[PDB]
Amino acid sequence: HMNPIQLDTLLSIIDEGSFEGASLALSISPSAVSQRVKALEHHVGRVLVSRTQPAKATEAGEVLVQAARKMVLLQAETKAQLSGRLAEIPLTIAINADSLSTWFPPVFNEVASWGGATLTLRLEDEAHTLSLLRRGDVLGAVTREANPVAGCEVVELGTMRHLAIATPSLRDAYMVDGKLDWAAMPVLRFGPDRDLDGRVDGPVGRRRVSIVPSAEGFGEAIRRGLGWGLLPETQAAPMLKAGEVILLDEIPIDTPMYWQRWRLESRSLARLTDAVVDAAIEGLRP
Amino acid sequence: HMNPIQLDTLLSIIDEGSFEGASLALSISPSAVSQRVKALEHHVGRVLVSRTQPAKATEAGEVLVQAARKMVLLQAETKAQLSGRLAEIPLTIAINADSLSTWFPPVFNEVASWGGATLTLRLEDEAHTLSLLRRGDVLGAVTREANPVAGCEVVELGTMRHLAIATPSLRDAYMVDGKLDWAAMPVLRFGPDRDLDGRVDGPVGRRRVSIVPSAEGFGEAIRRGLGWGLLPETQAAPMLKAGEVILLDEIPIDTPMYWQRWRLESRSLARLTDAVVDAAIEGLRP
Repeated sequence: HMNPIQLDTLLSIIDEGSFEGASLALSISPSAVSQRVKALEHHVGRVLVSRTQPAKATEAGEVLVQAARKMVLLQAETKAQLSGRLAEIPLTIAINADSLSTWFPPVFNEVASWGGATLTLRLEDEAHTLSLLRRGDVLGAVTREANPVAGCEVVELGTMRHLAIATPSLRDAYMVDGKLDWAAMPVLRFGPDRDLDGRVDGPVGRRRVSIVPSAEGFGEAIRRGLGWGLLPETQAAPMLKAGEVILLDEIPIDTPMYWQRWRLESRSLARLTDAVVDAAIEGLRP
Repeated sequence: HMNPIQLDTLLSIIDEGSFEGASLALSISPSAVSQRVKALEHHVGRVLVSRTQPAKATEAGEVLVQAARKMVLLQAETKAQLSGRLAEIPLTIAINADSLSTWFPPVFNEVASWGGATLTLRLEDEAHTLSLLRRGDVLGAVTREANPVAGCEVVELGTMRHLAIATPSLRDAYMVDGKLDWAAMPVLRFGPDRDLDGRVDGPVGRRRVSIVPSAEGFGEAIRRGLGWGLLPETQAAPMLKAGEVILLDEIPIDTPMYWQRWRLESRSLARLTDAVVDAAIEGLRP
């Protein structure tokens, strides 16, 4: 079995940033910190934390750290139950901009109605999102990844549909001899050539790109002719209804979405999951 | 936090039905059971279990029992998660290009024969190699450094010998009055003036340098006359045997080599070390 005192020490090293920080935080000698790490590492057979500052968990160490933060969540829920007061637990979530700007906001209502829980939303790309989940820096995440990261369970939420849209004037500007010049048409991007697959055959030259790093500004730039773009049908629907933009393409792009959460008998985590799933049921496709 | 040992004792009392049942189940005295319960109760401020039989949890005690069963499930799942992640995680080594291109590859055979083990090799100069070891970013390292870095143990692997070689034509091209113009002779380098020490006396002029950042391409450039260079005798032996290059110099340069690994009771690391030592025995000089 794994010594829970030693797990606490590893977590303290990480939370405090160094071995000395864990020493001061835990009121134990530096030798005790070192001895506890040595023992835990010898139990696992791997180095668990970097000897630099700020202290970082290794790949093997991330497992234990994630586990330690799970135990912290159980302890808080337990203390809250005995206490006779609403839990007041901070929930940290990784989410993508497209989910946050379309179907997710109804979750805010649900969380608000609880005791005094708080949300910390992190907007992350796919790779960092999974890393946050792995090391325990978030307890849940909305993601395109279907395979569960270690320590987590996965739930399918439904499918997000993107439409290829542009203003009629912009499309007409890049019509050439009755054929649309996809490569030459300025395009919108959320940040710094897959999007032309099956739209252009030969090699694609350089492309004109505008970058607008917010879901709503991204939609506004498309809406206003700065470029075409792939926009979630939820965002695009009103512009299409208003005739502000048109479909460049009858072929939608569908992206399955998943909710990944710590595997833990957590009543907060169960509750948050229900809220997210219910929102995705109401706002995503089968 | 609540002492998890005490939570186990409370859980055992309920699961076993009496204080004496928890005693035998836990291999502790009835006094030890009582001490833990009383301690847990005063930490909480509530009576947790009846001292009658069968033991019944109070309202607060039902909470801690529920929590204890949650923590038991987490502990078992964590142990299973770590075990599976360790299998997936590659052992990380820092090595220099000269070892990787000569005596090291036989290590691959040994690792391949294990379960489904993986290696991550990092090609590093001497300085970054030792820092990677120090900080825990690699578990082992091939190094010229003989003194053990903190957290690691050292083993001598043997000696690497370098030869100064060139094509016959290149040497003859820079023979003048029977004396070789070392400074004027183009040289090969692995990347961006020690190498002429004991070959030229006074201050050295400019030098003609080609850079080829691969061990094998480095050898090819020498083999093909682009410049002379210091080449591991392992690599140079075939070219010398074929008469493609010659020795510019009977003075070899010998560099003792060492294997440094983190001190950990790991059978994985022990196996890797043995494989490395054995490969070094076959491809380095005593």
